[PDB]
Amino acid sequence: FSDGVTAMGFQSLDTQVSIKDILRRPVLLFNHVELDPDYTGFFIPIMPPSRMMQYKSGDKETSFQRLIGRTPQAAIMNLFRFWRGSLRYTIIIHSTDGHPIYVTHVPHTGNRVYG
Amino acid sequence: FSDGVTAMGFQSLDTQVSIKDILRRPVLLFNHVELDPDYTGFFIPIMPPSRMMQYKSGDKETSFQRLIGRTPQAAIMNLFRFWRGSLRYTIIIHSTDGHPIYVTHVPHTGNRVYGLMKVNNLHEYTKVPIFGCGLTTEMIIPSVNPSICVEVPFDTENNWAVTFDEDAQRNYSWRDKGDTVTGHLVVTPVVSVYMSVWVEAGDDFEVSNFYGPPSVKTNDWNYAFSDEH
Amino acid sequence: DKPKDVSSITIIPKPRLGFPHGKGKSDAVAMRVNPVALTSFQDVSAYPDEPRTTLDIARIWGLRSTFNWGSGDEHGKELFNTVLDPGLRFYDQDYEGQITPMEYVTGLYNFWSGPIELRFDFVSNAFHTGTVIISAEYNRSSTNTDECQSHSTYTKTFHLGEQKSVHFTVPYIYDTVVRRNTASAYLPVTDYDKVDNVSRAQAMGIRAESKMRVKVRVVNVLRPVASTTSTIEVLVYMRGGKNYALHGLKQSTYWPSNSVVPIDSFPPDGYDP
Amino acid sequence: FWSGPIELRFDFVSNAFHTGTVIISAEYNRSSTNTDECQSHSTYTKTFHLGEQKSVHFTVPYIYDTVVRRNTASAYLPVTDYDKVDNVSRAQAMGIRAESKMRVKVRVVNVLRPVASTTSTIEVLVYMRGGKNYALHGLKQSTYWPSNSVVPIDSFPPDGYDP
Amino acid sequence: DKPKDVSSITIIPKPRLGFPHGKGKSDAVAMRVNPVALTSFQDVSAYPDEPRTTL
Amino acid sequence: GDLVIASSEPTQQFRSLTNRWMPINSIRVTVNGKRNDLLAQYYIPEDFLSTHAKCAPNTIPFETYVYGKYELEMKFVANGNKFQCGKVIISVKFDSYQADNINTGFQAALSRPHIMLDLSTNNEGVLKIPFRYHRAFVRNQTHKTATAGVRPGKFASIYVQVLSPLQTGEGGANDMFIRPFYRYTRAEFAGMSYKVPLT
Amino acid sequence: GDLVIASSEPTQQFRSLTNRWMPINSIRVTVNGKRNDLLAQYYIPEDFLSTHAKCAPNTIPFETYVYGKYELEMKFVANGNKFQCGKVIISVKFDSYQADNINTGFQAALSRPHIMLDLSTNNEGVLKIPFRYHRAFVRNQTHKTATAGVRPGKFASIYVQVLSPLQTGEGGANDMFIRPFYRYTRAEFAGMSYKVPLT
Amino acid sequence: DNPHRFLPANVSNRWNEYSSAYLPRV
Repeated sequence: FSDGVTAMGFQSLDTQVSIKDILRRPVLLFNHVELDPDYTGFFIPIMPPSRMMQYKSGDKETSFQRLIGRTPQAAIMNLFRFWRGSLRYTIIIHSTDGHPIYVTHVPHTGNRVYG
Repeated sequence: FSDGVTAMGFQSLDTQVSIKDILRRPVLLFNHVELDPDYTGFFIPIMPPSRMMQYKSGDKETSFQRLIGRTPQAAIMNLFRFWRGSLRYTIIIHSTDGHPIYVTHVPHTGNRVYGLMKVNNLHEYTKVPIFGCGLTTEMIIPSVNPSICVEVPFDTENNWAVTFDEDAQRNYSWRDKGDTVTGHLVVTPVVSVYMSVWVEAGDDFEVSNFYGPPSVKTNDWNYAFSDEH
Repeated sequence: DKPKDVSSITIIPKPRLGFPHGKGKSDAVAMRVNPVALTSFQDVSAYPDEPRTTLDIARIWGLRSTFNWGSGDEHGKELFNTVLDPGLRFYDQDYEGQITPMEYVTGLYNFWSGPIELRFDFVSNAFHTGTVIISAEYNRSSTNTDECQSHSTYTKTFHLGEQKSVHFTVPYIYDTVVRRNTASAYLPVTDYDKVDNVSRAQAMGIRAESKMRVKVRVVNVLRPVASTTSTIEVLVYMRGGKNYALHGLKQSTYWPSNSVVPIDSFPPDGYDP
Repeated sequence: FWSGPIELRFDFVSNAFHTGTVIISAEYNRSSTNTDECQSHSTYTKTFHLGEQKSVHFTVPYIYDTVVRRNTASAYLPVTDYDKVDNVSRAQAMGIRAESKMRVKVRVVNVLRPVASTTSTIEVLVYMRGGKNYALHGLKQSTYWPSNSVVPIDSFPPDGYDP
Repeated sequence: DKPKDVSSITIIPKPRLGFPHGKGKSDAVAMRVNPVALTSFQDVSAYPDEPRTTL
Repeated sequence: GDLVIASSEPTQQFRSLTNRWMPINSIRVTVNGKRNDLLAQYYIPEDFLSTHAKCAPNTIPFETYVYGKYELEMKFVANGNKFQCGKVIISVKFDSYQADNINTGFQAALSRPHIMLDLSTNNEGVLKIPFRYHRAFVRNQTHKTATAGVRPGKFASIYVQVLSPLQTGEGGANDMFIRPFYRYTRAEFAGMSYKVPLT
Repeated sequence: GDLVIASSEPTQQFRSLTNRWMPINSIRVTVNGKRNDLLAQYYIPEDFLSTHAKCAPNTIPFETYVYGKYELEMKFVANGNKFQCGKVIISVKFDSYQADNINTGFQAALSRPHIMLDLSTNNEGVLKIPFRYHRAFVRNQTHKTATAGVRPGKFASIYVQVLSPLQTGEGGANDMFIRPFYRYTRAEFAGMSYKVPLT
Repeated sequence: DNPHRFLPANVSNRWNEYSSAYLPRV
């Protein structure tokens, strides 16, 4: 039978088939979480979302977003195990006040924590 | 008799005779409406204003603006049934606070809803937000800039979208029911807060399938004096 | 190295860009992957017969009115008589019908100008015959008994015979370069509220009515054969001229009342039986 | 959204001493009755003669009313913990499952007549992939999601890691 | 690709522009369709006997 | 554009079967008709399948195929004596599904592409009716095993209306008739399948 | 030669509807068969109309037209295991009306154009069957208002016979099947008329 | 209920639209 003509670029010139372009679209990690000044501060592990961050029915309730597993980005990262390069985080404060919030990088030490 | 000379460009060089340029001027959809964080969020159907959104005397009071039918844009959209291309919405928050409001696009699914609504009748949406599912999103911050101008794309299977139907509430075949929209826009708050939504055409927009003027009614004579006392 | 940035400028912050303006520049944010990606019209595009302007909508022929003409109707009798306003059909009563496209789309603009064409088609055979006239009166109306006053104004006589149609151009002569619309630019009264002089006192504008009139009279009476009908009907078509103009977008005069129902959420709202 | 042809490769788990004829049918706009083979013969078919070659390539075409078909499964499902679903919950779905009545059927043309020395009942592998002109559009929430050996993370090593 | 925007400048925010100044530049927003459209004086214009200055 | 992409297989034309003319049942035009009253209305090509012209050779290919594009012409013939007078307008409306109640006026008929028949001169009228539907193809036939989501056989509506009522003389004929014809100018068919009876 | 003269109007082809293959009901080939015994016999194109392949798209044009010329091909498929052996011959006989009883032997099958199927190797066979009838055209359909002087739908007969009986080994399959296919290579149609159900 | 859900049987078809056979709806 005939292979026919493709439909790529018929509707619009917005192609989303690339792997990296899927991975470059942002995902919500933590939704409306508290910061306590009593402690050192909130820790975020530098890793892309995957089946690691996947919520299960009737497990221990973490501070993570539940549908992270069902996001496209985590679905792509469940096909590849290796990754290299920088990552970009977008942080939003729920305040208008003058008191600043310092974001400090930590390089690879060995431990693996969050919260 | 003589055809004479035209008066186009006599007063000023502001010509407003173009169809698209009328459609590109924005229209108020929702005026000072509440956002409830208990629900998933406010839903907006991706469609231009028309006789669908027309208010009637003594019907059920919707959250829509009443004079949408009497706007020029809806009047032009009551001449054409087909339309294709992106649309632009301008959303305004009635707040100064830091708590952001996430606006998330939904492509053509099939359903056709509006207003504040629960998805699948749950009783919790904070742990499982719609804006962190995977869909395309952009956030508003009232403390920086409480307005926004998003451009919803034309992501559907149809060569043209249906503007209007002969009856809005008729329970006909469900697959053809969904051709009134090209999906939805989702507004998700943090706390209970007011907003307003505006609609206008994108740069890439087109209308076709011309029907002409339907049956109308007026009574504007009654609400004005003549110039003879 | 880490040198300082000495460059600076004064800025005025604004909430939106091109919000009033229909064209120019936009502050739009694309909900796409590629921000420069637009909707394609390479395969499916506009049809060439379709109008690009609202004036081209005003160049479509629409039936303004009809009127009957009989053998009993003597010479000098006003067959037709109206105020040719593209704004309103009536100044004195409710309207409810199928308005012409040019009056429909003129109902959107505050200002109009240019000539307005009328095409009179006659619903007859080749055995109806009789002479009628087309009068255009400015600054004054004529008495219905006095045909001679109407003959002085801008007229065009037609001899009914084989050709059962006549084209006519209503000119545009007034004190002003452009005329404004008679109907209001904003009416917030929606639910047919009982209106008094107090409510009329706080109108958004004043109905600047026109005393221009279009009349058609009998020159020579319709003398048909007995074999055919005595009382025929006349179609009065109407559209804007080729130099017709519109300006100043405002709220629509007319609005649909035939088969209008408000929407509801599909399908939570009792759609599933 | 998806579009374009979808290829099927049928591999037959047999020897060179199995033989018999089968057909590949692609039906649009309507299904055929299971008793009536003749209705299926009218549709877009490809007959294969089983012999030495124990495989056949096939291209399922793409003919529908639309240029692109949309996905049947929902674009957003916030129900995670297997909640008991009623018509009220189904009433407030994010989309409607626009199902397809397209069907792929394989029938017996001539019956498998093997030698007695080999097996009578063989097995068929049905492989599948997108065509070379396959297309996708409109990113949404994933339909499928892993359920095999999933455990949530915890802070290493404060959370009882040191024995 | 999605590269970062390294360019930046220091800015001083002001409420209005050319508010004291009779000439120079303006921060005006046209209530028109075409933002560059101005009122025509092609047919009807000033009379030549009329004064341009207060002197 | 949408033809080649939406259909993997190439579409077929049947010029011998399609391009020929075909009459339907007549239209009675009385003096009892008022303005904006329907003489006739048709949902093409369904009313050329089920009701009118069942056993036409034009309706041969519509059994087997399940998709197609349709550009038609429709010649109408009026026949009244010279001692009558009346005006009949016939317009077309593209993708008229759930839009028959509204924009159904003689005004909308004038606005949309139309033909204007006089009943004294006995002129003919030709409606070039192209394919303008909100999909690539229209579904041809309903079926008891098919889905109930898509309404087939309706991509356009014909509207035959009184523009101005028929008038006659003394002791004249109280009515006259109009015979509609039709033919297919571009009929492309996709999705070959087993044949069925037409509705 | 006889085409253009006998038909004032030009004949039409429907290559999309005609040139495609079409199966029919199968043929059981047993070990119980003797020499010169019929597996199958067909009166083309009547047995492709009435009995086998009623609702085929190949049978779409045969409703409306009343005359035609017919050049066919018929591919037969045999499928038996390698521990069997047998010979099946299939021949054609042009204008076989009132000539089915005589020249029906396997000898006549060898003499007439034929195909020779082995049931072990599982070969296929292609019968190029041209149009050789004692008139210009063959009549397509019978009708209750038509004349009873001419017998329609029979310009040739197919004959599927045992050439040598099927033999099998110890505990082998007692039978094997043959599936006949057919298609139209040159199908010209004259005399357009109103459609009818096929027999 | 809502009376606008279904067109009544007299003037409707199986697809719940106005019948093309029915003229006097106008």
